[PDB]
Amino acid sequence: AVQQRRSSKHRRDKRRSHDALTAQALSVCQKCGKKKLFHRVCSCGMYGDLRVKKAY
Amino acid sequence: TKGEVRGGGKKPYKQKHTGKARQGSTRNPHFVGGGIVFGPKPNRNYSLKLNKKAHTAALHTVWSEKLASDNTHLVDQNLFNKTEGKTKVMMQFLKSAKLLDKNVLFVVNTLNTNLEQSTSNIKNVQVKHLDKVSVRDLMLANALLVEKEVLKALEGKF
Amino acid sequence: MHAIVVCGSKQYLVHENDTFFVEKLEAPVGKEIQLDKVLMLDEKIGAPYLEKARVVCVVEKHGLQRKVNVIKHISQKHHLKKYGHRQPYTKLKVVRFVH
Amino acid sequence: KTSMLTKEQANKRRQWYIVDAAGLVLGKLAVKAADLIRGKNKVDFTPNQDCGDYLIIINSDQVVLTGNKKENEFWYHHSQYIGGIKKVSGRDMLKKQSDKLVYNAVKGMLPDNRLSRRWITKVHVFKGDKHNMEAQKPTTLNWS
Amino acid sequence: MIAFAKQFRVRISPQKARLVCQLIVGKKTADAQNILSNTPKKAATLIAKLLNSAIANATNNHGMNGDALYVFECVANQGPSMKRTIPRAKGSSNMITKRSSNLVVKLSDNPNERQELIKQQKALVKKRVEGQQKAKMAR
Amino acid sequence: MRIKGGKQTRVRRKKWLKQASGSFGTRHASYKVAKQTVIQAAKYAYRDRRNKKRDFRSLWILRLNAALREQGMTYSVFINLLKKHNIEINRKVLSELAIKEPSKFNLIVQKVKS
RNA sequence: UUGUGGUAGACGAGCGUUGUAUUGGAGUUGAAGUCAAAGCGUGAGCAUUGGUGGAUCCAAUACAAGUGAGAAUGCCGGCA
RNA sequence: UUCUCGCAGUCAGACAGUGGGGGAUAAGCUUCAUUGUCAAGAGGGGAAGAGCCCAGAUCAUUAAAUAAGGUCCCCAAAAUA
RNA sequence: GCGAAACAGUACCGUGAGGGAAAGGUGAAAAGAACCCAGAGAUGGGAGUGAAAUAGAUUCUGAAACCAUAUGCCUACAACGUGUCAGAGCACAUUAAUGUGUGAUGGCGUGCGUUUUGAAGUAUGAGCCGGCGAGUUAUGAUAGCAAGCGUUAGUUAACCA
Repeated sequence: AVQQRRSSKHRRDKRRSHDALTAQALSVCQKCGKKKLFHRVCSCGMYGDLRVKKAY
Repeated sequence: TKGEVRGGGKKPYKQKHTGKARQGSTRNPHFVGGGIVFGPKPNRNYSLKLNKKAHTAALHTVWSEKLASDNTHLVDQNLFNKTEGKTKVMMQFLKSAKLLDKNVLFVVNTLNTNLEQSTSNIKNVQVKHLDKVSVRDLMLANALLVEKEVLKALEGKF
Repeated sequence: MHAIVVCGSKQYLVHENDTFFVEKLEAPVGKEIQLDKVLMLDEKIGAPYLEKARVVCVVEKHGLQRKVNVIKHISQKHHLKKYGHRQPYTKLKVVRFVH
Repeated sequence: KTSMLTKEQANKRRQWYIVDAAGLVLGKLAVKAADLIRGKNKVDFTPNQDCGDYLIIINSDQVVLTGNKKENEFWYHHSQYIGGIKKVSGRDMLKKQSDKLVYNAVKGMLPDNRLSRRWITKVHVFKGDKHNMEAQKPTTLNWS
Repeated sequence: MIAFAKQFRVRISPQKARLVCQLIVGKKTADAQNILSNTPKKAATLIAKLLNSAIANATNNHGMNGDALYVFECVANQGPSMKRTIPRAKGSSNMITKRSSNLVVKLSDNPNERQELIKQQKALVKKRVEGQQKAKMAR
Repeated sequence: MRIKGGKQTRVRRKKWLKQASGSFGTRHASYKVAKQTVIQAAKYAYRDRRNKKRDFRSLWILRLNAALREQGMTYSVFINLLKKHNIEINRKVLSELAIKEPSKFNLIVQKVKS
């Protein structure tokens, strides 16, 4: 159904207290200076000392 | 007023089985655009009737009060021709009579053109006929210049 | 030493150079009032008072307490009233008392 | 106007006390324990701040009652699930949980305050005659 | 020494912008782009450009450092909202709200500016009390 | 001549709101609810203006009784021996405050006994 | 000296807004509205300085009112 | 509180004691008289209430003695036979 | 305020007779922003103009419900119409005021209107906020108060100046 008394700003704040997004982990590529994702390739391609994509 | 303005006389909603209120004509005072319940009408006399004897007594009292004060003087017909339509002579006379910060009101029984033409470009003073002066005008001046000839009609008027 | 004084409508405990507050007595600051109604000066018990026992006191200041807006509201009936009041008082200290 | 009545400023100096329950009746023992814990007879007691004492009680199972309450006075404890009514007699509590009996008895008379659950934790009982608060070096007194 | 940058009329919900701002607030600028442009959030991409512009303004238009600066405050304010309509069942009429937002960022050169604003507030109340004293001294 | 009330309405509403300070929730901002809140606050203040006079007398008697427990006699007989003989118009509040200086109230405890 | 709980409702004594009449005054050396203060009255209320802001406004006495907002499953507009 | 005159509002009462009617000496029932309360009136006792008991709250005070009730504690004060 | 201050009976709704809006104001003058930086761009920051750019085209004044950020204070064993009276602890210093902000803890407590024998209500009306949002006026009468005239008194109405 619907609410019978209005929800206060305190109620919504306590409800959204869990809204904070997590800090995603990063990693530094071994040949292209940049902060890429983790277990993931960067904009150059060398996921390791091994490539896969052409340029992007 | 409510019914004078143009507007739909239809019900905006069915009276029952609707969420909104019972409000009827859309030109009621609740809505905007007009529909004032109570407002002034162009037929109101605003007259304040007072008995004649009371008015005459008040006029006599104000004459007596302001006549016995050291700010009113006598003026005769002789200098109504020395003073011309030009206000330069009038300004010099006002400076001589130290009335530059006063509001003296004139009263005469001749109504000469020379006096009336002057003092019309100044708001401090004004000329009036005996038959038209009122109590408020008589007392707001705080000083009077009265014509000698007018005294006869003044005492006749009681 | 320890003293018990009576003034205005109440009693107070008095030490050396101590100050307290009482109701106004229509007395200006500067005159030394000799409080007469004192009870239980140390090591002396008098039944209604202590005879010919007075404490001298110089008035310090005149003061007014904070505003108090008392409102009596009758619930769900056509009634609503407001009232404010201030109670003047005098701050006064002690300088000397005699046994 | 006023003398600004003195009130305590959380001065909590609290002694340790031991009472010998050599056959005391439960009610008088409970009221005396409540009096000792609350500090009600303390010269400058203030009920606005915590000011009491620690009470150690010995021989919980030696506490005896008067009259026929041994088969008449019953204690009921409730659990939030329906049908959970634990019913116990005087002798059963005397033999099974006598520490609980005196603990609840002294807890009940405390005023229903936020400090009630903080004032109660200052009592301690033992079935036998051995205690663990010896490190506090407590002083004992009878009939308190 | 603040050198903040503003931005108006962004098509994004205020709540997500506040979320990402709170996620990014309180750090430096080098880690900012890495911790901001690597999150699946639409608002993050705009804030990336906003922070780049803020860094450029700080380094060029005011003569600040390039390493001591750090982000100080990221907020999200409800911008000019626009209202449209959307039909419902049985000819129902509802007013749908097309939300907008306002996004600004702030940079600092040193750990203070949490007290300098307090310093200015103290100066303001000092001015008020000094004016009160000066008015009282006219008896 | 139409007159609209903008100034005095705002002044009254702001004055009403200002008295609602230190409250909880939106009761410090919603004028329609703030006025009710402060009205109830005033009612409670009036009632407690006598509740405090009751409670302070209660506490004074409690502390006097507690102090008397160290001498052997009970509060009632102490009050009697104060009144029916050795008459003393002395404050119960100050008789309690006499404990701040030790052993001074003990002099009265001894002397009240004829 | 007595008396002062109190709805309907009779009755006295009052404050506030707008405008007119006047005598006095303020006004880019800063008025109004407006923001914040830890002041003054038995009252509806009223001072003060500080930022806002760029033209009207204030004291006192009378007169005359579209003149005092908490609802009307109220009305528009904005917002939870 | 009797008298001319200005202007009213009020026509749904309830409860407790007392005496009866209806009811079956049943109703937090109804219909009356009568004594009070609430109605339109605060606090204390009765645990919590509009009627029960004390009673008249003009405000402030951290001052005294009682009314109904109560005195191991909650929760104010006591013991003696 | 005429429904209509702006290209209002228009936009819009209805096949129809017809119903019927809403929003005005920069700046003395555009002098309405060369040029640089970031961004592809809008745009923003610098520069400059201008007395003022917190007057920047969102264009006089900019309160409230909205939500952000932060100094100072408090809370994660606690039964709460949330405030009052005491009361530390904490930090601060005011229209100098027996000062201010917060509230660990203790005493107490069931809103406001309306209609009601009777309201915390398990009757009712209200989401908040801002504004608008009803006892007047014309013509008569009675009565109180006050005034002129006074005991062959008093008074004008329409009307003319």
